[PDB]
Amino acid sequence: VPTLPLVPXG
Amino acid sequence: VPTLPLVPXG
Amino acid sequence: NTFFICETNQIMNEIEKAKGIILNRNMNDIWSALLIEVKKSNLIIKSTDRNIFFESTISIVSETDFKVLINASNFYDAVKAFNFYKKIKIVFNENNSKLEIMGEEYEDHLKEPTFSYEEIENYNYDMVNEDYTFGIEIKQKSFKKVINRIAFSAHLDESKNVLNGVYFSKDEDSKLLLVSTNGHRMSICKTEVIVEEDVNFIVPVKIFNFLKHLMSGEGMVKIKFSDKKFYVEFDNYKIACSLINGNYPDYKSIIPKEQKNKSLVSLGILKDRLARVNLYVDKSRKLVLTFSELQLKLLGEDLITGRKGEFFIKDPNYLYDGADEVMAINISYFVEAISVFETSKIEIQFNSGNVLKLSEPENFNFTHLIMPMSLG
Amino acid sequence: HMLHNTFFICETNQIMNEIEKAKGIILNRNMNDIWSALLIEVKKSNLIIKSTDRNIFFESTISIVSETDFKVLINASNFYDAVKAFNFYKKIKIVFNENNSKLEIMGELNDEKEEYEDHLKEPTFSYEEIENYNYDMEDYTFGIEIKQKSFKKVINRIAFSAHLDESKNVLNGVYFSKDEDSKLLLVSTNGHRMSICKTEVIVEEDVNFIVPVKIFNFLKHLMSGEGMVKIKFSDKKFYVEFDNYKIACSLINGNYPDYKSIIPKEQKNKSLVSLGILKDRLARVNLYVDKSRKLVLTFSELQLKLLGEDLITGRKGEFFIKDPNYLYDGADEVMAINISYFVEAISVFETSKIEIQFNSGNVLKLSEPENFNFTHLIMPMSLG
Repeated sequence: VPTLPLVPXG
Repeated sequence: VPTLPLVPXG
Repeated sequence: NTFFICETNQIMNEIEKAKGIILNRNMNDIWSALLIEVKKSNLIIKSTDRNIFFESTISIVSETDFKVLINASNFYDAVKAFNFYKKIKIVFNENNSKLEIMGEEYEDHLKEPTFSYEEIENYNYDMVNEDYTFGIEIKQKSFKKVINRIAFSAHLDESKNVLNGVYFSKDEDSKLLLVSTNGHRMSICKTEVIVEEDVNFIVPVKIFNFLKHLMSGEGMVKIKFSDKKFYVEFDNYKIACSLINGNYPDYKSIIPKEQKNKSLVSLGILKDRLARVNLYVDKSRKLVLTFSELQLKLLGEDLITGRKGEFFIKDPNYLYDGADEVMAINISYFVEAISVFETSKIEIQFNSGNVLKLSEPENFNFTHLIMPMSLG
Repeated sequence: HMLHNTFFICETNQIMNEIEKAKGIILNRNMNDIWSALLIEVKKSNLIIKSTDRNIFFESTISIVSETDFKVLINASNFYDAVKAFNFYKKIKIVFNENNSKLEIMGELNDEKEEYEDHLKEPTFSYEEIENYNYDMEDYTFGIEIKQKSFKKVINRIAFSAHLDESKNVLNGVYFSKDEDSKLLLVSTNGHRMSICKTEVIVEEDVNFIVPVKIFNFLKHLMSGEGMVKIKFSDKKFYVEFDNYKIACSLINGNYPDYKSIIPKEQKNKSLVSLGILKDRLARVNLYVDKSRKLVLTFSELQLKLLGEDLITGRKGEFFIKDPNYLYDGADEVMAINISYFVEAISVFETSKIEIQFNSGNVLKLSEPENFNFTHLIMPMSLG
C-alpha cells in the first residue's frame, strides 16, 4: 500500500 | 421483582 | 453437466429464509453451511442449527442430480451479487470443490468454495417421519397472530428449558391453546382450532421466532406432534425440532378469577405516553402507575438525581372502576405486551397488589398477565 | 432568581432541532460531566444555545418569550430527551428552579392549567459551573461570503478525504490556499487519496490555513443550502457565520504538504464510465473483496474488469462494464485500488459519467466532464 508522491510523507 | 403465582416456581 | 438454472430472486429469498437459523461465523465450519440438493427439476434447500431442521423446495431446470454443502452467508452473497440477472446458471465443479455462478467470453462470473462431499452425511437430515402420532391444521393468518401474541413472553434463556418453551394445551372447551411465560409475564392464547386428542407439549420458542418470518399469511399450516418431536409444514416449507421433555408450570392456577379494579384505556395514547415516560425510567425499568377514577398517572423517577417525568391520561382516553391504586411495573414488559394489541382500547384489570391482566374488549382468546414490581 | 419570573416559552419543535444540532459536537459521557452539557442563555426575547468540544465553539439563537435574563448549564442528552418527551406540545414553558438546580418543564397551553398536568424535572449544574464552561463570541486577516449551497458542495467533496485520526494533525485538516490565479482553493488528503476543489472566489490576501475537518462535518449538517455564509480566518482561528449560527475553532499550526507536486500533468490512459452502473457493480464486487479492500481493476478498450478475489480460499467475483457504459483510450492496464476509497469518492459525483485517467503505475485521477474545479486522486495499491 504505497502512498501518494507527497513531500514529505509518501 | 416478585414472580407470578406459579406452582412450582414463583 | 452438473448444473442447474433457477430464478435469481426466488433462490435469493429462499436462501435468506433458510439461513435465518445459521449463526456460525467461521466459513470453515460445516455448521455455518446450508445443504442444497438438485433432484430432477426441484431444488431442495436444507438448513439446521442441530435442533431446528428446515427444508424448502423450489422449481429449477437441471439434467443431473447432485448435492452441495456450502457456507450459507457466502452463497447468499453470491446470489445477491447477481440479482441483476433474472435467471442464473449454477455449476458445481467437484474437481475444484467450487460452485460457479453465471448469467443464463468475458462475462460476469462468481466462484464459491464448497465443503467436501464427505461432510454432507454429517449435516444431512431426512424429514421423512411417521413417528408423528397426530396433526392439526390452522390458517396461516391465525397462526401468525397467535405466534405474535405468544413468542415474546417465553423466557429468553434457552438453558431454562421449560420456561423458554411454548406450551401447547387444550382448555375445558377442547380448543387448542398456547401459553408462554418467563415467570414475570405470561401470554395465554386460545385458537379457533378444535382438537380431539390429548395435547401436552413444550416447544422451544426459537422455532416460532423463525416461523413468523416464513409464513406468507395465505393458506393452511399443518402441525404434527410426536412424543419427542414437533413438525410444521406449509407452502413449500417443512420444519421440525425436538420437544422439551418436562412439566410446564400449572398456568391455570394463576389465572385471576374476579378482579376488583377495571380500567379501559385508549391504546394509541397509552403507547405514545409510555414511549415518552420511558425517557425517565432507569435501568431497573421501574415505572410507577397510579390509577384513579379520573386519570391514570405514569411516573418515571430517578430518586438519586431528582430527574422526573410525569404524564397523565384522562377522560375520554381512560375509564376506571376501582379503588385508588399505585403500583410499579416493568415498563419493557408493559410496552412489549401492548404492542401486540390491535383493538382501539385495552382493558387493564387487577386486584390490589396482584397480577395485572391485559385483554382486548370483546376478545376472549388472548390474555396477558404481568406481575407488578415491588413498589418500595 | 424566582420561579414565577425565571423562565422562557419557546416553540418545542424549534428548540428540539437546535438542541439536536448543538449537541452534535458533544461527546456525551456522563450526566455529571460539564463537557457533556450545553449552556443556554435567556437574553430578552432571545435564547442563546452554546456547546463546545473545547476546540469547536458553537452558538445558535432563537426567539422566545421571557421576563428575566438567566443562564443554565444542563446535560445535553437529558435536555434533548425532555424536549422530545414533550414534542406533542406546540410550545413549552421552561422554568429554572435555581433553589433546586432543576429545570421544570410544562406544556405552554393556551389557557388554564388543571391540578394534574404533564411535568418534567431536569437537574442542572450549579451556577459556579457556568464559569468553567462559558465562551464569549480576534483580528481577522481574511474573510469571504459565499452561497451556502456552494459551500455545502465543496464540503461534500473535501471532508471525506481528510485523514480521520485527529492526532495526525496536519492531514486531519482541510488546507485553504490560493491558486496561480489567486482563486481560493481547498485540498484534503489522508496520504492515499486526495480531493482538490478550486473555487471562483478571488482573494487578494495570503491564504495558508489548516482547519480540522471535524467542523466541516458539523457544518454540512447545519447549513440549509439557502442564503449566504460568511467565513473568516485569523492567525489562530477559523470562524463561520450564517443564519442564526456562529461557529469557531482553532487552526492547526503546521506546514501542509506540497500537494501541487503530485498533481499529474498529462495522463496517457483515459476512461469514461457511466456512474450509476459503476456504483452498482462496485457494490456487487464488494461482496468479494476482503478486509484489505484490494479491488483489482483491468482497463481494456472493450471493457473494464472488476475482480474481487480471496487468494487463500479461491472465492472470487468478476464483473465487466462495457459499451455504452464504458469508453477507454489507452494500453492494457491492471491495477489494484482500495474499493472503499473508490466507492467513497464516486459517491460525491453528480454527473452522468465519470472520467478516470492515469499514467501506468501512477495515481488514478477522478473527475467530472466539463468540471475543472474538482479533482480526486487515489494512489493504487501494490498489485503483487
